[PDB]
Amino acid sequence: AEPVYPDQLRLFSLGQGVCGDKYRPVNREEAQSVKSNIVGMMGQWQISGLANGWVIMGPGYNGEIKPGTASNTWCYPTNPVTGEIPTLSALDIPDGDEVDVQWRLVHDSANFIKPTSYLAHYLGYAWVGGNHSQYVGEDMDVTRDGDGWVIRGNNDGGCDGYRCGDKTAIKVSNFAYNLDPDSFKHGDVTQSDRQLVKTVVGWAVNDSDTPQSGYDVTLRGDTATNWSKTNTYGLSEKVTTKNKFKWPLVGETELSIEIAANQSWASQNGGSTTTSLSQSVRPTVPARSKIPVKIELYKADISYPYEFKADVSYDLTLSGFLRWGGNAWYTHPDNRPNWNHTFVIGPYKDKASSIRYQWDKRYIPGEVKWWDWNWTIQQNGLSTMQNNLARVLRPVRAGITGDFSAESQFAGNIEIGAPVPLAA
Amino acid sequence: AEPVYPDQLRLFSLGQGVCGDKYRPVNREEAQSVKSNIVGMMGQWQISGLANGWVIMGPGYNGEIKPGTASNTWCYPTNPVTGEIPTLSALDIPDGDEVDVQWRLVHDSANFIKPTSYLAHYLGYAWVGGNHSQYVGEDMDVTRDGDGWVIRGNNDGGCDGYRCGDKTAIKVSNFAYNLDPDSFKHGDVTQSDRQLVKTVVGWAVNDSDTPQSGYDVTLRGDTATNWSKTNTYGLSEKVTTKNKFKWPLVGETELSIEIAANQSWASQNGGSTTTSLSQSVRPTVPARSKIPVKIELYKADISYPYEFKADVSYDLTLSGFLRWGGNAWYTHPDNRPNWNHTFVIGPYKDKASSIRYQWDKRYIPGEVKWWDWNWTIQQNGLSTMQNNLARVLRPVRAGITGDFSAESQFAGNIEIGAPVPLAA
Repeated sequence: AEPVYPDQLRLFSLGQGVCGDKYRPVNREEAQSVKSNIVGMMGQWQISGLANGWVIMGPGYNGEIKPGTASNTWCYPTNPVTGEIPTLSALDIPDGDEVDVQWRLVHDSANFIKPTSYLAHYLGYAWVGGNHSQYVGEDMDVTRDGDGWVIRGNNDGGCDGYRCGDKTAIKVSNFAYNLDPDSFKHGDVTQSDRQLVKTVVGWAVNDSDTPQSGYDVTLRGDTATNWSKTNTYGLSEKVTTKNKFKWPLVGETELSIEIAANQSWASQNGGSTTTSLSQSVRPTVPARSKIPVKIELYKADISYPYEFKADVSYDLTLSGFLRWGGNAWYTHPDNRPNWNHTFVIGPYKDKASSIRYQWDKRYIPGEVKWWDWNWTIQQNGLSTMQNNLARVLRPVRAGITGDFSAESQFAGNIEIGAPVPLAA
Repeated sequence: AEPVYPDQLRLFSLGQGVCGDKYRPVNREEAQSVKSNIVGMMGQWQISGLANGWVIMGPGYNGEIKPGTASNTWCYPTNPVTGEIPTLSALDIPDGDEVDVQWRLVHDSANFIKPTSYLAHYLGYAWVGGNHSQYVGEDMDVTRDGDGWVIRGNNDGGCDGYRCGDKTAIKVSNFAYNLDPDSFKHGDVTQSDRQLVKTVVGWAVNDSDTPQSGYDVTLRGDTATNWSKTNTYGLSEKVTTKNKFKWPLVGETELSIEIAANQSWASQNGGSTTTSLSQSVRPTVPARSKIPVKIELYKADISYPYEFKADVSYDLTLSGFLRWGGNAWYTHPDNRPNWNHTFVIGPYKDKASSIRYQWDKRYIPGEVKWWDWNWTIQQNGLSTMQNNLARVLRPVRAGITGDFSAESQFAGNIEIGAPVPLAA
């Protein structure tokens, strides 16, 4: 009923359905689901015990599952562990030009070069390392090629081994920069002093013999409030947001500012919104007198530095010849073929370029069309591959900074002046 | 980890990783990043010491970096200095016709001719100077050619040297004029006297036996306020602003005036906006009497001279033959080829025509596709090139003046007249 991950299966040679601690016999359906793996994990004429009086036979028997019994039995953890790839803390790159950010990314040995090199090594790529070292991911030269980057083992000096000198190459390209609204941060908030926006004056004249309250001067209508933004390092020209979001509330003044999706961050450097504030003055004027009235509207400015984080995605191409001894390609070629494969480090786009999709669906033999990650787990272990892929898929975020300003706080002043006799 | 600028590296011949004051040994990764420069800065079979027990070998060894040790060692400042091109104070040209502004720009020897001449000289152009002087950028003739300008060393009289008479030419063209809203300035502000815009009168008649307050006369609706602008010298026909901006607040009266981007400044010489002011009169009329009521609306005019600054950008083409001894083109040709290259003095447009981009990315050998600025630094020094490029890239701003007027201040008057008996 539940999915079965082949890496957790193990054969106990103890007797009829014995298994070990926290290990239970495997049933017929789970067997059939992972028959390819299980039969590849046993001898040609070997016969092993399943649950419910069933047995699975070796490749010589064509992997038949038949009712029977045997002295050994395949077993599965009663408390299986999830093999999901851990998500690590994001790697933060300081804001800068696009090329500078890429340069800082690809020259980080611990976080980029070594993880990708070890991934290529695990997948079966040959000569992932330079001649001046015997360890994977060492003595690697980084070069700028076109709009992308190439990391390749140094080939200077001599080398020993078959086709040594055909070093594996790791190519980075197709950089894209999203934007995370939730990553917003701001510096010191500066609020300017009240500034007089406009003023309207008037006179209320009463030449009658009784006081009059029948006056009304009203100032209303939409008042446009403008907001402005600046960009610092020029990477913003490539930054986009997949979903429209509102500018975050800073202080206690909400600005109805919308950032459009699928548009350059550097193109949206200003705008205006509407606020409706109305004021009115209705004086009571004594007989034979005039009263002056005034309505004033003031604005104020709020400004602060801003910093967002742009998620960085790219395309990682591994190019080189797969090792004869063992590689992770599902056909397991043994002719040392030249091979190129592109992964998309970032959001899912397709199954072939998605490490996470292939890793998660490794319990479905029919979905294994590119890489056999179960083979990698068997060769190197579950934890090792988990950590390596977590480092490879570690989120990378580039700073996006600037300055922001907006006319937000609005104030009013309504004045009824002293009466003046009409004799004037 | 951090970028390494080759101009700051220096070889100490002292012993095993000695270096000098505030100078540390260079590691393997930084070496590999700037290997081309470092290996070009050493002898064919020379061997120099890196950090962590590594050594870098000369061109004869093909620039190999291998674990080892040597009696000398490359070293890098522990407190590196930024080689960024300084930004100087803007050069202000008085407002005038386009041709006059260009004429004043290109005839400024100290600010335009000599800097560009020295830039061409540093890049390796030959004969940047006239025959009547032995110094660069002297005895240079300026001529109007089509819609652009040409500065070339005077070729009158005799000359000594190979291909003397093939003087280098500096061509200016492609002038563009932006506009900086923040550069706004205004002269003396003139406010006119209140002028009666409109008047509505009425009668409130009460033929009953009790006082009546049930009257209301209301004057409201949008009131169009017009603004006008004049242009003085005719350069405004070419002036445009990349971003829409609001007319600055002058005095304490905000005018909702928007200047459209990508449109001629001289085409936007007026407009109108809407302000909503409403007045009402609700008299209390005594029995058997009539009262006259009046509502008046007045406007006023605010006018002042205005001055903005238009940032001037242009295309600077250097044409001439590169010196055999040494030039800054990345291929370092030695056949004295005729060569033409255009820089864009102003906003970035492309890598090839951007001095700032090439200068900043000089630590990436793969981005060095046009000019080798590290070669210029080695030949002439960092400070010299910094100052020369700052003068070349010095911002230039042309005046844009005129007169501005707008109907801004609005006033009202509400009058309730004296009662008149109905016997009349």
